[PDB]
Amino acid sequence: RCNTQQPGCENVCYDKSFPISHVRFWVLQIIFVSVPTLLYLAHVFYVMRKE
Amino acid sequence: RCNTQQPGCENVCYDKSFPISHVRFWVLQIIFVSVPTLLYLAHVFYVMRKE
Ligand SMILES: CC(C)CCC[C@@H](C)[C@H]1CC[C@H]2[C@@H]3CC=C4C[C@@H](OC(=O)CCC(=O)O)CC[C@]4(C)[C@H]3CC[C@]12C
Ligand SMILES: CC(C)CCC[C@@H](C)[C@H]1CC[C@H]2[C@@H]3CC=C4C[C@@H](OC(=O)CCC(=O)O)CC[C@]4(C)[C@H]3CC[C@]12C
Ligand SMILES: CCCCCCCCCCCCCC
Ligand SMILES: CCCCCCCCCCCCCC
Repeated sequence: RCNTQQPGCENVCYDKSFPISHVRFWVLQIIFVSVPTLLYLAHVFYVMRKE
Repeated sequence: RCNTQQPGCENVCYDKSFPISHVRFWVLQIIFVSVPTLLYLAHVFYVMRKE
């Protein structure tokens, strides 16, 4: 909430204050941190099949 | 009118903008300008009665 009667001020002020939410930032962080292990697991699986 | 949700801001802002209204200022001005002639008329009336 904001103290004003001007329509649209709340939207822009919220956007400026929070360009991106913390939760989604952390979701992206964990996904990026986790993907390399998945890649390594897939590579090891295929290598084991070939061997 | 003012653009805000704060209660009491309109009262103080109006008071600051207009410490005194123009109409009442002009009423005071004309009364002050006119009183001396009334005083002179009364003085002349009493002097004429005495004479
Ligand atoms: C926690 C770990 C120790 C066990 C749980 C994960 C594994 C079971 C993962 C590691 C790599 C995965 C594989 C990596 C890639 C593929 C993608 C996908 O490949 C396809 O068939 C693509 C579809 C197509 O061929 O058109 C099917 C699942 C599979 C075999 C995955 C099956 C599950 C695997 C073996
Ligand atoms: C525009 C001009 C030319 C004419 C119109 C005004 C006059 C009629 C004025 C000028 C001075 C005035 C006088 C000035 C003072 C007094 C106050 C007052 O005096 C009292 O009797 C006070 C009461 C008391 O004695 O206890 C009565 C009206 C009177 C005589 C006024 C009556 C009307 C007068 C004569
Ligand atoms: C979004 C991707 C970021 C870069 C990830 C780098 C992963 C490196 C390990 C890949 C191992 C698989 C080799 C075949
Ligand atoms: C509020 C009063 C302001 C001063 C007025 C001055 C008037 C002068 C004339 C008086 C004449 C009567 C003499 C008896």
